[PDB]
Amino acid sequence: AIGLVGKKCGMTRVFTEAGASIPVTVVEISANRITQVKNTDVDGYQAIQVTTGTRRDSRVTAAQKGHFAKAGVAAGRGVWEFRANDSDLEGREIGGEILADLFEQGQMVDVTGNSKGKGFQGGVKRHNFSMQDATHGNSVSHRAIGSTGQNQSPGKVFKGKKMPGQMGNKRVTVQGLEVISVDVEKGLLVIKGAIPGATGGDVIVRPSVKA
Amino acid sequence: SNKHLLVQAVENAQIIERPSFGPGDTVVVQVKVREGERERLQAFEGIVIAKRNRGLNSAFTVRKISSGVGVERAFQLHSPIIESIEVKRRGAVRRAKLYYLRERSGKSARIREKL
Amino acid sequence: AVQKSRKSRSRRDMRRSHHHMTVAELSVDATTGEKHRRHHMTKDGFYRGRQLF
Amino acid sequence: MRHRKSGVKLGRTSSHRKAMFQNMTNSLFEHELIKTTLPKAKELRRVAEPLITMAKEDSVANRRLAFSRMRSKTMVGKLFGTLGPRYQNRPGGYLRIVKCGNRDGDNAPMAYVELVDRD
Amino acid sequence: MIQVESMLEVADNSGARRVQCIKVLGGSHRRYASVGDIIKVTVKEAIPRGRVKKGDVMNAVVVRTKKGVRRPDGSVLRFDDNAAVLLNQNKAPIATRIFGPVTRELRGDQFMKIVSLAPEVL
RNA sequence: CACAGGUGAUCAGGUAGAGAAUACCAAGGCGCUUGAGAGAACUCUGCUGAAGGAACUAGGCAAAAUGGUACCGUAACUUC
RNA sequence: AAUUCCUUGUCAGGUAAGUUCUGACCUGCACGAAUGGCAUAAUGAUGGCAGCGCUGUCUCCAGCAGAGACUCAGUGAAAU
RNA sequence: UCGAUGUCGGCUCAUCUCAUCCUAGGGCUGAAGCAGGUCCUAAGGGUAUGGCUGUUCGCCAUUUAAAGAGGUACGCGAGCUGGGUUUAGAACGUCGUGAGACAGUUCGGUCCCUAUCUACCGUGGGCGUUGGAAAUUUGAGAGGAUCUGCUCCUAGUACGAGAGGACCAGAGUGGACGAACCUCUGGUGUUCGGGUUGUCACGCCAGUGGCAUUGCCCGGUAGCUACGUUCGGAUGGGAUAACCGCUGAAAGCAUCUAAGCGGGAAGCCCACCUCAAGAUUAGAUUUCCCUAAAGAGCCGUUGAAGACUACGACGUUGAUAGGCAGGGUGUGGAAGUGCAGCGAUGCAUGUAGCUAACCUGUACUAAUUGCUCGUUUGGCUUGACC
Repeated sequence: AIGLVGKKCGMTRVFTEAGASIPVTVVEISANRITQVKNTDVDGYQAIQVTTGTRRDSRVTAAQKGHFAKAGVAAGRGVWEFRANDSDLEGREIGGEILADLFEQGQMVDVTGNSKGKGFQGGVKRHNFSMQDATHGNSVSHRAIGSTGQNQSPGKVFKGKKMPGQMGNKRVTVQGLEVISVDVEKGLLVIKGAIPGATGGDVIVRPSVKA
Repeated sequence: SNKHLLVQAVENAQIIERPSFGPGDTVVVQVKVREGERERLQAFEGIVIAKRNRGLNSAFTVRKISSGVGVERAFQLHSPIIESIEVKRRGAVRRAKLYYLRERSGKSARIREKL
Repeated sequence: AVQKSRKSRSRRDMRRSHHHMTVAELSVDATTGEKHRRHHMTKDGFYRGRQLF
Repeated sequence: MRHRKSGVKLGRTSSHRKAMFQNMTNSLFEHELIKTTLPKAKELRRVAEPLITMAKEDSVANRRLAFSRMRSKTMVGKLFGTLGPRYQNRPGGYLRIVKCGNRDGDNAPMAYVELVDRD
Repeated sequence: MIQVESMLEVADNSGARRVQCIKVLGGSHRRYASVGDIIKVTVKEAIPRGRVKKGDVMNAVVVRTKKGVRRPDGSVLRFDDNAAVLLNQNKAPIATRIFGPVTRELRGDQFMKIVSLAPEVL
């Protein structure tokens, strides 16, 4: 139930001997250093905290420097927690190591990332609203929202109405993705599929919850 | 070369050597075909009208006429579906892409030989 | 299109509560000792111990 | 969106933007110190610096190529005569931008563009 | 990518020359038919004293498309025309000669007759 | 109103061009009295568009399309 | 039928499917001969219907360019 | 309501009901099977495109699992349309002597408003959360999602006189819908490369540039993007609806019910995804700091982050951006020179020259240890420990 944090390196293909192209995405896995083990006695729940990447010393606060020093690890670019159970808290000690060995070839994974940000978007792109007529006398409402409600009853707009607003740049999970290849010496994780986000983004790969 | 150096490691292990060819050239591509259980090679002869050079992602489209109707196939260069490619005639064209040949049929859809 | 009642002065000022004048950051040039806008040359053309005139 | 896109618009057509940056490049080559708007100063580097790079080696093809983009025979002569053999051993960064406040007329952020090494 | 009101050549010798798609079958809001997909056609142009006449409503299978058919390696395969082969009430081919190539998407049970009768199969 | 409207006559350069059309220039005259950024939605004005090709719609509205010269050739009908 | 209420009359044609269209019938609510009748070549920014071509009209919208929108500085309305 | 509450239809966008159209669970059947018919439960999803007509509807064609009935100012014109109705022109039929008239017809006929408040979609500022800070988090709760076809197999079995033809199990493949993504297939690609028309200029030739929609045309990088790719809608748990019970008395029998014990639906509550402590009950954990600290901010270089913000990165102890260097990609064969040709032109030098946004590096330029905010051990009461 624990995963690892990597960086989206970009997309490519893997060819099979039958001549099928598999769309894959490449994840750089630096070492996931364990910075804290949360247990039920102290925190009320079981989790593993890891860090990965690096920061320069001038960019790490005194509080975070002490947090990393208590574990014995080097400061990473971020800190991520994975909810675990007694089975997961087996060989996981503070200052310990999590590599790409966590996953096997052919294992289904869930991958989470920040989607690409589209900024402010209209209803047509954000919610697949139909466009109104391009011609036929249509005035200046070609990509307009259309009606936003009923009449006097209810005399308001219902909450959760689909409107323009910020699109993308949100946490998104894609489930049911296959591990195409694992390599740990090079920190390589090759996964079948799309992987939300841009290249260089932080991605979290966990074992698939559908199973 | 255009990608993340770690994408390049995955791409470079997958490269099939093939002979060089340009747009305008007439090529024969041997395509692996699996009917039910046996595998054979089907020939695809025609003019290379376009190609995108993208390393592992390279592709080239070949245009022939098959009994009246014209067919194009955009082969993926480094795909094991491509058993082999051999260049019959070398072309002398003035442009990378020969899309104008789609409106040409006979004595007008012919390109000069390169010597 | 238009209000059904005039806005009260209190509500107009609540809208204006975010209206501030930006205050620039200032430094002292090491050579001339003159005050200047941070990351900007001085009135005399001095910036980070260098002349432009 | 604008993801990974380069270039400026500056409220102009592309023809006007090209002509104005050609004018600014020539003005900077002649006077070696100009005062302009800060976004214009930042975009001036991507046009003026490649001309100095190509003038580092003097040839007929290079001189003609510089004149194709500058259209000032005086500035092309000056470029290939002194500027290239002034930045011969400099790997880029031939001009520096110094912020110099705001314009009186419209409060536009201003900057001086100076050629390095005695402008 | 064949939709309603698109015209197709006839790749067989049923008598038809041009057919018009009046329904893409196989789904409530189904949009396009590709190679191998069953469509309802009206015969717009028929050969004199043929088996089908102008105005028949029948079944056809798309056999080649201008949009093209994708292959597992990522290659695409495009034709210069959109073509169809007329079928009977049980969606079985009604011809004894096929004109022009077809693709391997017709391989299976019902259209094996079209595949065997085609001059060339891709 | 220092207002995209209206206001009679006269003069009539060049290269293309049938042309006082049009394009680019001469003489001459101007840059149209807010600018600077940014480069969201949405609006206006344009350009390009896979496959399809009127399925849109009250209606092909709008758009797209055609477009020159020479020659060949040209139907119903006609008051010739 | 620019005239027919009943009425989308009936029959034929055109479409896969045609309250519109064309042909015909005559049961003309409620045509008809200078408030002219029936036709009619040519003509019409006239009405109806049908095709070819052509297309972002549409399936189903995408990308791009300029002017706004947005931020800064200056000036500074409106109806209510 | 007449000191004005805009009409029908369409478009866009919906929201609710259940008297349920499909899918789900059932009882009865004139239920053999396959199919149905009725009624009970069930509102979680889903629930065509066209031809005609201004139509709603309706008929028709072809589908679909199905093409539900309704409410919402017969939802929705300060969101769009303006075909009909319902101004002024004109005509026909008809009525009137007439001016005129007609739920008769016909051709034609200006749809304004920059949004204050509520609402809603997003995105910030402030303050608070018992000293302050940097992070990581629990989850009271909230939202999203919930559809379904066909093929094979069981099995040509059960059933049936035949015709036909299963349940229950299992395997695969679609349609619609949604999300992410750009490797591929394409689209676009007005600071990329060429070709080319007219004209003007750079003294001239050559070579180039301006202008003509980017002049036009042919390609095309990155990005963005769908029609491309990949993924998702769970077969699980709990309690239930109708319905079916077990045992069982009231009521020696019977009886699902009164005591007690079971089964049971796409529905309910979880489970999946997202948000979530202003959950003022403001939660938890790990570190850091307190005679201006820990930090935060301004400023600067900026980003597949973005309206402004915020958010992410970096500021010399530096690859943050530009440049530069080396690649890649695209275009397709630069200029000059030479050769061949009367010349247009062709060939060679040489896959050349150019090359946006891509990759990998590199301090050359620009990121100034400047300033501001933020302190000084965090009240009291009680208990336990000390």
